Amino acid sequence: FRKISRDRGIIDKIISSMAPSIYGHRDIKTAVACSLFGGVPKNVNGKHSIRGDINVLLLGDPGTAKSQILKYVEKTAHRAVFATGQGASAVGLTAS
Amino acid sequence: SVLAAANPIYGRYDDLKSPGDNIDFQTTILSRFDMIFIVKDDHNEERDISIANHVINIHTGNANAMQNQQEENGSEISIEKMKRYITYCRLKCAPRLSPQAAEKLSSNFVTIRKQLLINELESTERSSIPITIRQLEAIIRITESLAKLELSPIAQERHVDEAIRLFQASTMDAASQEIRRFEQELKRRLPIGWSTSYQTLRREFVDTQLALDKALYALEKHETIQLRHQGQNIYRSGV
Ligand SMILES: Nc1ncnc2c1ncn2[C@@H]1O[C@H](COP(=O)(O)OP(=O)(O)NP(=O)(O)O)[C@@H](O)[C@H]1O
Ligand SMILES: [Mg+2]
Repeated sequence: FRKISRDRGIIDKIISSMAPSIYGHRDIKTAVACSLFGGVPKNVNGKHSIRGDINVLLLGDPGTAKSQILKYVEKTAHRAVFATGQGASAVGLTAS
Repeated sequence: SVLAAANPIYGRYDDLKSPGDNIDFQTTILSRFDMIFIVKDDHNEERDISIANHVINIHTGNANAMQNQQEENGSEISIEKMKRYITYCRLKCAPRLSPQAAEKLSSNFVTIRKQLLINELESTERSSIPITIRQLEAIIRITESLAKLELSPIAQERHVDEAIRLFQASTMDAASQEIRRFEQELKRRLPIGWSTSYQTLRREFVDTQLALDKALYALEKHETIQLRHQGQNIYRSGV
């Protein structure tokens, strides 16, 4: 990891490596990469806590690999959960 | 105490829509809030630049040192000391109103009630944001709390001024929110760069009658008119 991190193109090689069997959509691959690495969560003297996670919406037409991208991210992330549409209730998403 | 946070219907406030369409809550539950703030993104560029510099100073970690300097300078106090101080104020003091404070509050109540009445007439419907005798007690509680900060055993004129100001800044501001013939008459009869003294316009329009002040509010929001000279001179400033 330390070796490959030195590469000048490493951000682009990571982004190209996101969902490699999906053609194009480099913007989606970038958004997914940013989300999957995430920001830094912060807490200002304990008096104000700030989100580090990056939330992403894939809005668009049918047959454009959006569901496949999400299944890939379920494959790749160290803790992941997947819940389609009508299959998710309010308490089934947060807590019950 | 109930502190509640909510979004309007349509999420963003949707300013050109009626408040009775934007607000989900019934007038019953709304009346139980001493202060209702309607919060809007102003989109002013100077403000947005200022907020951006501030938020960057947060995320860079500069703010960790800034708050500590502010606390040691005595311009701010910490969570812990403020928590104890709220407890101390809640246990030591419970002030009354002086007679002068009581009269100012009473006359203020009839004043805001009159404002709500005329607004309900001008919009020909009962207002969603209400002003009720329960909301007089809201200004009373706020007055007392303001005196309760300094542990003054009575509230005074100054505390009532601040309580009235806060209620005006919050609940009234929430409540605050054929003419097409008269506006083009005024555009025809007052050309660019000249002044009509207001009372003569009132006499002329009456001689043709409340459409006048709607026309002035619309034309004053636009660049076309400017209410110069203590509102006495209607000045066709713009187009
Ligand atoms: N750029 C692409 N490269 C490879 N396969 C693709 C591409 N775009 C779509 N597909 C294929 O299209 C099929 C459907 O993908 P899917 O992820 O369900 O699309 P979607 O964006 O979710 N459409 P929808 O579910 O109707 O909103 C999959 O079998 C993908 O392999
Ligand atoms: Mg899909």
